[PDB]
Amino acid sequence: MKQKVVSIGDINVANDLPFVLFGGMNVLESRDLAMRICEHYVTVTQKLGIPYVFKASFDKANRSSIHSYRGPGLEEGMKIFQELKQTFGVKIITDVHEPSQAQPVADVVDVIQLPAFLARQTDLVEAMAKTGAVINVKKPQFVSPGQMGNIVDKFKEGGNEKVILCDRGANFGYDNLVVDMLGFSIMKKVSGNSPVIFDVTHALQRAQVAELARAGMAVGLAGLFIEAHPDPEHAKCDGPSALPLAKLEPFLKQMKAIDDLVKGFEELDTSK
Amino acid sequence: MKQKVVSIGDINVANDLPFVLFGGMNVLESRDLAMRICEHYVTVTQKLGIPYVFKASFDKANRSSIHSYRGPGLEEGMKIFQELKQTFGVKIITDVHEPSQAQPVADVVDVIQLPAFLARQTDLVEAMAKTGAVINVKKPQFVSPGQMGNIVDKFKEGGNEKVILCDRGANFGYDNLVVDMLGFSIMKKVSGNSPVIFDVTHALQRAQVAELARAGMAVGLAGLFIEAHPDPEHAKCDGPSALPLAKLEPFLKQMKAIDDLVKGFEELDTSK
Amino acid sequence: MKQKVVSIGDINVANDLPFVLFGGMNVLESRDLAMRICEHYVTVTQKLGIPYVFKASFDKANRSSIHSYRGPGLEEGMKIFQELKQTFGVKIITDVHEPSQAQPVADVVDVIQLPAFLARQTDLVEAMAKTGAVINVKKPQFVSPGQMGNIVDKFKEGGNEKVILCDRGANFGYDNLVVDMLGFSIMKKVSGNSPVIFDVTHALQRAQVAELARAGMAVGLAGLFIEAHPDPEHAKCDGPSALPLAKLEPFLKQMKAIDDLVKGFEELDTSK
Amino acid sequence: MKQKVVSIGDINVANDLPFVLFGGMNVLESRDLAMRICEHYVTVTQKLGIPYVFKASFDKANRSSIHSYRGPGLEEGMKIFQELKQTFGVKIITDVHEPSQAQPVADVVDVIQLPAFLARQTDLVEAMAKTGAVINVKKPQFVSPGQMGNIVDKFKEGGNEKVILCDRGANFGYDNLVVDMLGFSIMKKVSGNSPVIFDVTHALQRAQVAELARAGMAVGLAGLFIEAHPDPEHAKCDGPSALPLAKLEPFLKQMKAIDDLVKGFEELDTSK
Repeated sequence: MKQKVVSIGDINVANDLPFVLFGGMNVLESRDLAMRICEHYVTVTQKLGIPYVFKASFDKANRSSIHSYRGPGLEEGMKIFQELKQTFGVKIITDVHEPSQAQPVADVVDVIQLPAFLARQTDLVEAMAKTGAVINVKKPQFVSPGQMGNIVDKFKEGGNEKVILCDRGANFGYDNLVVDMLGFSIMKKVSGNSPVIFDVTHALQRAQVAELARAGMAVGLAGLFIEAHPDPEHAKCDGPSALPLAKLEPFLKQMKAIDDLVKGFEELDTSK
Repeated sequence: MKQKVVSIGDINVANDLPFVLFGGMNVLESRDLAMRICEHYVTVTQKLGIPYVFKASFDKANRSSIHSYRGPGLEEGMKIFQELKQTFGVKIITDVHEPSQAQPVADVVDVIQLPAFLARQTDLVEAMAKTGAVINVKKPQFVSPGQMGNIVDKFKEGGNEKVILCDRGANFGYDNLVVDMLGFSIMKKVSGNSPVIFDVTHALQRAQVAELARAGMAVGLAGLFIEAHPDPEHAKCDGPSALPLAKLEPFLKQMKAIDDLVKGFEELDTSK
Repeated sequence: MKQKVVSIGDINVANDLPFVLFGGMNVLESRDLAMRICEHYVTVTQKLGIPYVFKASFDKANRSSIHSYRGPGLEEGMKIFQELKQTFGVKIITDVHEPSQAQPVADVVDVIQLPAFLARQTDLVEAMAKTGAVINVKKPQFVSPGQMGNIVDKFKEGGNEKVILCDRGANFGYDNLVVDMLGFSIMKKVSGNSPVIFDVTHALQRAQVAELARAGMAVGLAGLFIEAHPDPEHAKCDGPSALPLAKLEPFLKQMKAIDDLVKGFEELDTSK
Repeated sequence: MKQKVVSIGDINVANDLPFVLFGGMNVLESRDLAMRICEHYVTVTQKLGIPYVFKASFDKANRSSIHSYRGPGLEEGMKIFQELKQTFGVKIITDVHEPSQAQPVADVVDVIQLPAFLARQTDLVEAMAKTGAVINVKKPQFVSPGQMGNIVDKFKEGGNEKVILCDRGANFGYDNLVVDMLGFSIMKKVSGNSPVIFDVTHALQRAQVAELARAGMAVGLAGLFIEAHPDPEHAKCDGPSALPLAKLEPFLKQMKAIDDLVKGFEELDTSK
């Protein structure tokens, strides 16, 4: 059984291919920051030899208080990815929230993204189904790994057949998430074997980002989604749990050593 | 400690007042159906003596397949509640999904409603925060009962201080919901004691709608949300689990006998 | 469909009969305490009109530190229930832990009890299966409500067909319990409709013992298990959460008003 | 921070040392089977270079029906490990259930074992606390990873300071288990850094035994517990999910490649 490949330009994402990193930051605070962050990634990846798709959000739909930092905005956010593309030559992956934002961003960026909270939103999906651009469905925390068929189906119909599934853990009691390492295969299966990626930073609402990233990779994955910040501490807020830039490399060496050791194993059948 | 009252016209919703029923149907299939359903409710309530707010959806945002029954639509759906208002003289409660639908419906209906999937959507909330109409926040299944403060806060700010909290269970493992009967007080507390209601039919993804409705009511609640259909069987699909019209009355007698017996108990303190 | 009755002397426990209280204390600290506690129960029940089966533990198998208060012991504990029986004329319900303690206690007490931790212990069950005395199986927190068939089966075989099922909640994430109010019927069903009782104090690892007891009773139950202490505060430790003696009555009035209102309802079918 | 070592004869178990396999079978059906199984392990380990502690149960306390295969028995079971020791020269690890079985087995075998169901059993623990032999505490499914302090404490007191912690997943809703890969560090921590091992076969109530074993090992563990059977199919029953003997080797190559790649990584700090 072969894996479905979903190519993002020259990059080919797929469950049996070496993992692709969809690194980056959470929100686009300031280009001086984006630029620095994305600068460090590019360098680290390039050096270690890892495909990459810088990720960042230009909009914040579910923030605290109305009087909060919405975000650059779609019209000002998009202009930033512009500069980063030229200056660095990397792919941009961003999340849309309203059915109208679909097409605009589709041009500007390589891989768009569907938020879990909305995963189940026909109008927004169909609008993304149009564009035809690479789709990344974030697996909602309140949905089992085997329900990811209808989501991919609802995209096939929309004329879009380039989809990646992102897992970020599941609810474990109140205010808590646990990642089911068995959920990754159950997702490959029901999705025609589409690419499955692990959003480690977002599955961790710590000095834990590593042990948890190793377990994910050892399973064998198409990719890995993560976020980092120059100063996690002071800047700490809530939602995800960013990785410390200065640790990117020794952390990515961890993955490769795993993603390679495992990515080249003789198929095993514990089934019989 | 007194309870916050949120009046919907002549109706006053509140945790220590007799429960209000927000009955109705799931979607607005056809007026000949709406009319029949709402006809049976009105009669049954009126007879037994229960405040009531017919409920129905004119739009379906998260349905299966793009080629499915979207719904009447906002422009054709609203015209229906019109006729039902005059013909019956009951309150209308409906759910909006896009920040623009806010105001239109605000006029047409008494109590609007915020979907859980979007509960965390500032733009849509703020747009609902404007209208100033009575708000009903559906407690997401992936959020603990004590997180319902920020939601009510984000509404106060929007200039809207008329809010009801609706509980519909919490994730219990994969593809399953359990209702925490302790969640109701933890919600009254963090919400300035705003009204809390139980969506029994939606907390049941059966011959169970009753035993589960009794436990909810015995706790003591501001209200109760439910849905019924003339023929649950054949029409069965998915999402909620409608009540059989023909059983409304013997089921509502159950509640009153509970909601009254409990609603008039001498405050008890097991605390000390 | 009629309910299986399990009579404890002159007392008949059963799902459609008025609820039986299996009140009491946690451990047998001192007779001066047992006597006081059991004195207050007897009086309160007798007065309100409720069957009763004083409960207490003479042994503590899973306590903290080896250097802790084991408990009176089986040989000294049993002597206490002796005095209480004569002085008060009430039934005694206690838990055994080792296959040998079975018979001794069987004489001394009316209703024995099987701990959840051991629920799955053939030797201990079979030893209890012998005695022939009334059995009370505590539903383990890590076992679904529909697995309670094998336990009752494994008792039928042992020649014992007098069994009650006690529910005390289920694991909800780490260090937490939620009570599934739907679990009670699923238990009646698979157990030939044997009596089902709710251990409210033990399902609460508060000023919550009441709201949670009302929901349980409103479902409709054969009985109710609870524990109380003169001074919950200072004495507070861990395991259960005792009720304040001084609140027994106003709390039991709550139940009767529920257990009676519900226990005499016209059978309802939300099924069709 | 160094790890606590717990040596079983010439074998040293510890979180930063290469993983130790505690392979074997579930129950001791027949020596012709034990011998075959243990024969295949010994050979495979010896060849690949892995410490090993054959495991098997001589007693079945929580089986179905009283009329089931109890097991060889303590007096006949122990005689078997005898023969296997001489014939193969491997360590024996077995589980005891009654406070009296403690010492007898302590002689006969290298590493004893405490069942989760009883994890919280002072008398049985203290009896095991005596013997002084290597202890293996099975982490109950209904207990969080940070509660494993009291268990190790209750053993220190008993005069026994040679303990290993075994994780086999946690309850995820009804009748289901999920393994929290973050639970392993939280266990090292509260246990003075005692050895932590993963019972993969028992955390799986499949063709999944592998992907799940890789994630566990990639975290970094002191050991790994597993069970295999010549013919998993036909023999299938319930409790665990045995590995197919014929797949031991290609499955253990998987682990070593992981346990070695990870066991020799430059300590990383994602903390800051």
